Amino acid sequence: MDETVAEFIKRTILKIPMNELTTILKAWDFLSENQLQRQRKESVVQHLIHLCEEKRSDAALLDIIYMQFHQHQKMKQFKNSFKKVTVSFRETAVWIRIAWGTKPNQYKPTYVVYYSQRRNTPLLGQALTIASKH
Amino acid sequence: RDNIQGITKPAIRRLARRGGVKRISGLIYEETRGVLKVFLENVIRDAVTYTEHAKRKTVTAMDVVYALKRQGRTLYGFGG
Amino acid sequence: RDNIQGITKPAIRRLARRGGVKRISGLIYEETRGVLKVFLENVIRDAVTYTEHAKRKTVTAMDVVYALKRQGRTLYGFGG
Amino acid sequence: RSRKESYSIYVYKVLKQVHPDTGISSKAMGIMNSFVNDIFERIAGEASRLAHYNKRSTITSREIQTAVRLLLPGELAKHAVSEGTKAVTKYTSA
Amino acid sequence: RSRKESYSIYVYKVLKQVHPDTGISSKAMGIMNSFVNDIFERIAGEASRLAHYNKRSTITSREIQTAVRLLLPGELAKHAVSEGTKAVTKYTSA
Amino acid sequence: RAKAKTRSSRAGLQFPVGRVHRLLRKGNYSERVGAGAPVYLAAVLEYLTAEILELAGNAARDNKKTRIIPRHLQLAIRNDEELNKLLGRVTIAQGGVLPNIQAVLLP
Amino acid sequence: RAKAKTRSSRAGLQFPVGRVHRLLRKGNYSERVGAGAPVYLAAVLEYLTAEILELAGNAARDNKKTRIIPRHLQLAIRNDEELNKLLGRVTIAQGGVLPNIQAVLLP
Amino acid sequence: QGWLKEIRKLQKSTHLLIRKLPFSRLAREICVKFTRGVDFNWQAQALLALQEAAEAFLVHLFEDAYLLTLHAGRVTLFPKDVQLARRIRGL
Amino acid sequence: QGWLKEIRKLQKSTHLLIRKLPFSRLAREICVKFTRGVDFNWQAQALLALQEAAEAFLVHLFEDAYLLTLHAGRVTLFPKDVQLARRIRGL
DNA sequence: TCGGATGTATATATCTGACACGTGCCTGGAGACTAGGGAGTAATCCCCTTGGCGGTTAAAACGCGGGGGACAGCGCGTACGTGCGTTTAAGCGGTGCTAGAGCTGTCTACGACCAATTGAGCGGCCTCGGCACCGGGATTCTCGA
DNA sequence: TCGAGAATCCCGGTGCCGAGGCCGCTCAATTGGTCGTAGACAGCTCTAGCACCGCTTAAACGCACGTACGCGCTGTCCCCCGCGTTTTAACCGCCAAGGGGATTACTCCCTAGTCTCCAGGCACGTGTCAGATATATACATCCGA
Repeated sequence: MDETVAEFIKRTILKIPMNELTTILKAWDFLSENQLQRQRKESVVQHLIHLCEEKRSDAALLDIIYMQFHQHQKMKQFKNSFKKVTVSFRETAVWIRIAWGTKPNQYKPTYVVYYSQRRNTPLLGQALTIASKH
Repeated sequence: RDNIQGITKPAIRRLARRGGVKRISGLIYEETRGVLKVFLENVIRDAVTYTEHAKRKTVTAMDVVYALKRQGRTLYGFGG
Repeated sequence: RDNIQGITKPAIRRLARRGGVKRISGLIYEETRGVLKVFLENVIRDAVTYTEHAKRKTVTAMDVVYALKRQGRTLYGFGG
Repeated sequence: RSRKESYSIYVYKVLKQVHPDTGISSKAMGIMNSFVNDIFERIAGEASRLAHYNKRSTITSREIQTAVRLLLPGELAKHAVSEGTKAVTKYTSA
Repeated sequence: RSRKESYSIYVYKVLKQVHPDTGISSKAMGIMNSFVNDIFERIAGEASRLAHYNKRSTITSREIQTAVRLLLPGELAKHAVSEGTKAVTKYTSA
Repeated sequence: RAKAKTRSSRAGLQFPVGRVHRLLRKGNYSERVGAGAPVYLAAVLEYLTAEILELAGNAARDNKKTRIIPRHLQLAIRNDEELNKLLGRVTIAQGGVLPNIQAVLLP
Repeated sequence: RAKAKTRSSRAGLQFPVGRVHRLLRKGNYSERVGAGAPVYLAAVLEYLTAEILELAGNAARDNKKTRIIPRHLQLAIRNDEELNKLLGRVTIAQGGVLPNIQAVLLP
Repeated sequence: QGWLKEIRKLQKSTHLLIRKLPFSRLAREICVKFTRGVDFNWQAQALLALQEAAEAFLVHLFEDAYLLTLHAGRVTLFPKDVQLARRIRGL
Repeated sequence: QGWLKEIRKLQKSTHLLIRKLPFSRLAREICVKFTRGVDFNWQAQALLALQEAAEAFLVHLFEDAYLLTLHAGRVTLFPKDVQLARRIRGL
């Protein structure tokens, strides 16, 4: 589980480019600020994952920022009600991301649909367009 | 609704008829699923290690043969 | 006056008592000499090949271990 | 652009040479491709050790002649020990 | 004169370190001498293949890790990789 | 400035010398490779392939087929004794087994 | 012009780095040998020897002896499960066997 | 009666016996319990490698086991006949 | 009566059982039937390698064989128990 | 226990999907030569195997007589194979999609090589002492009632 | 059960030889410095693989089945075990001789290495036919009736 949390964490850090590794990893604040204490990309994940033992659904929110720095590969209780990962919102430019759709499978491609105003595709459109009063 | 129960009773019997087995007791269907499950866990463990060494997310046929190579059961017919 | 009859009946029994064998039939003493004679012919054949490769006339301990290495029964304790 | 290779032509040449009108399936080439590589690996792998065992650094004809002397059951080996010896003298002629 | 090497002085340190009082016979060092070579054979002999398998011609620390992952059974391997990973970090510490 | 004469042709064999001689260096078996080695080796490889196909064709011939199926290899190896002593560890995909009814199951 | 500091000492290990690094080139395993390889390898070798001697001493301790005989190695490996899965093919000279009376031979 | 026909029929042919789609769901589920469970794609050629190697293991296993049935004066096979044959093989 | 004493005595110790001088005459005679029969010298350390490897093979052989004796409802071992155990091992 | 129905078999038919064979090409084997280093050959030093006796002493062969096992045979009782009507999920195609496999192209960190430069490590050398073995001897032992 | 029963194990002997430790020493390990290059790394891209749904139909599930089949059964009895005594040879030491394993200095021939041509192989391409499954008409074998 925490292994499977680390496996989503290890693959996410490896997927980002090292020309912008320190930029987007600082935007997640998954670790703390000054704790980033540069040489080898494969070795940097080997220390940061052991550095992820401090702060320990806990780490997928960094990937929703990773879709902002890579956007070419594709109340607000109107999504968490569909609990039959889960939804992982993030504030924004007045909208949010989802990174939601999964049994538990959060390392597969979850859907991404903002709102600026597989088989799960058949019902994820139903819970959205809830048409509340906002 | 279990995958290990996806190995039916006649399919197990189909294996033993090829092995020259006349008559099979009823407790075999639990043991044979147990033997098969261990035999895959000594291969899929080894096959995924090659799959994660060359940094990929897909097992190849050469990955299985390499796992069966060190296992000591060489399988021809696929090769490089 | 035969060397294969240099393996006495109690000496064969001494092996089987170490193997946890209670009671031994009488026809074993012919079979065990047969099994032992084949097991040496799959080793002394291989051990003398190393002995004749490095052009010598004397088998060493490393010659036997190399023969047992490819045979698939590694024997420690002697080494290099 | 994916310029790979195998022993596909050479098996078919040997099969045609000793059998006039006998064909082979493409699945059975995958046998013979996997067959000859496993024999090649076990022979060269074993004869690699005899150089290291006897401290020399040079795989020559003599190691293979004692590698095939070991890797086969002996009756099949009696022709194989003489087949290459028939051939290796022929190469040094021309 | 000749000169022959072993691992015996290094092992006698280890035995003294895990037990400050336990001694060992002469024959059991020959057990351990043949033991550690055979482990050194099968690890490097496997790790040489992965360089051949994935076409890079440089055995690094990573290829030893996956070979130890293959050779040792699943429970004993988990410590030795951690004992391995602890070693290289202290090596890169200075 | 002569014509390129193949060492395999000069050996009078069928298996490629020059491919084996390239593979035997790059397979990292030793440091130095003798000239007489990968010309002695190809004949050993040629004698084995000529052995098992000669049994494979007879499996094809007796089963009324001019095309060798992979099962005919399996029937060739297990019917031989000495090749079975070579290949008893190795299995064959799409091979099947011998038609082996065990003895005392009969009226 | 500094003092010769041992890489094994710099690793804080016990098994010799410099001997392994010499053997791993001359054993003809690959062409290029990484620096981090024979410092990762010696710790793996150190963890195994520290494993089996720690069982060997307990065989020595229980049999009232401060000197490890080779039989104590044999009793250590076969009483372990996982080492027996490693060394089940390998025998031991002057080892003997387990004290294994099979079950139903008793009054 | 028929079973002897069944033995000679299956020892005649060489096609696979375990059906592929349940066998595929089994192997993918075992792969989840390694590599911390992300998933892995499978070449369709590569899943046939297991389904060859699984049946060739088991068919060779029962022939070693069924000898022990006849050695025990029995004809009907038993799980005792299985685990003992696995034990003497040494793996 | 005594045989159970005999088993615990021999499984206690670890010394060799086959006497060396008949075992030496056996191995030298087999070596004559190879290399066209000249002779070969033997290191005295090297003949102990066989006498270890022969007994360790056979003692391991009977433990695999004696399981088949108890599996057959028997206690007394038989040559049928030997050759079958050799057959399932595969060598 | 013959009819006989149930299994066997060339024959044919088409249909097809694999495959044998033509072709362009292009990367790799070959030719020819160069140096230098392995390693073969030759000569030698003593190490260790070989082949003697004596003779000793446990080992082993002979032979029995005991009973414990093997085993043939037979009781029931039971679990599995065969049919068979009833689910059902595998398969196949089939379409839509894409995530990853793999390939190509720069940058550089990282190993190889080389040459000095010590000390850790290897054979002697010796001295202690742990295991080894004898029997007292203090426990802890087995079937006549 | 009882009892004496040898039997079991423990313990305090001499004592040996052998690991444990210390000693000259060398050579291989490490240090210092130089190079290229493998390989790391990021980036396109099109192949292969997952998903899904439909329709399937062959496959499986249950079950009633009787009918074989495990097996405990007891009696029989040939065939190991144990013991005991009388041959037999393995064994230790000892010795003596010596082929034969290791080492050493030797020269050169084989083999890497280079670089410079060319063509045998590879991928790719359509013809077509073995063969396979198709359906028969036809020829033999014994299953319950």
